[PDB]
Amino acid sequence: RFPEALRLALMLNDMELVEDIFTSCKDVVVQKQMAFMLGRHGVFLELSEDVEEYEDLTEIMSNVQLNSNFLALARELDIMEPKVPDDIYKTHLEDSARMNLASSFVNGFVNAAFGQDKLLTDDGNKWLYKNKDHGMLSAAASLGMILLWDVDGGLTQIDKYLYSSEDYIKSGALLACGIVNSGVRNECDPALALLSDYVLHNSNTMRLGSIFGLGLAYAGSNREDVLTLLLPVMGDSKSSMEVAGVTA
Amino acid sequence: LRQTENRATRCKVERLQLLLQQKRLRRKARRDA
Repeated sequence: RFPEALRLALMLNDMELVEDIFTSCKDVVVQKQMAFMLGRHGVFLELSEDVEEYEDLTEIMSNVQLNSNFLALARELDIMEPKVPDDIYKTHLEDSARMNLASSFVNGFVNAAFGQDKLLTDDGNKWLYKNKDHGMLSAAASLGMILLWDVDGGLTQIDKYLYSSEDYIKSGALLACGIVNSGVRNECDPALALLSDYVLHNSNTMRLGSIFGLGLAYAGSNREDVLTLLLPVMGDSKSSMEVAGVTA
Repeated sequence: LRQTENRATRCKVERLQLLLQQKRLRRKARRDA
């Protein structure tokens, strides 16, 4: 009973035992099923082009198809309608940085990976104009959430419309990439490479955002590359204690 | 600093688009099989 065998294998915190249980792979169907569980739990499998169904199992675990499947289910009983903060509210029943960012957060929460698109651009321009005090990268990371798991759409949209000046907007791009890649496994490092590139930038807040995005893009991956890239730069005497804490 | 940083950002952006198109190609190739 490989599926629940693997469930208890994960329950017992021993990745070696989990790998041993997964090794059998006597049935293609059950093999793919347990690969699905491993991917969903985010436990990182380890192998290469050395076994049957290696490619499809790798894609299953990496969760490359999660966004497409989610969008397909949404289409089934289509829910791809952006909603105005008030519409999520009902203000009809009866603009500082504070409520501007609050509304942006509400929109990002409600529209999760639905590709707000037109409302996305509208609210993007709104909070870009309302850039003030804390009207910082926050809203860019919000766009990142609206494009959560949307490696294609999220990365494309941020790339074409983001960056430039306003190191806060560049940190917004970094955190948007991190959010898009969050819980998204793939050998490609669209978030890792960028955040490692801009990790060493002097700007304290932008570096903080870059490191936060790097951590949260592959949170739980448990690999060692980013750990080796980050632990040396743990020393934050040249930076702030908040930067030290967020890197931790 | 601003100009060089933005130029490097854009260069990285084209490299990332190259990676993204490579990913699309491989993913669709494996999907169709």
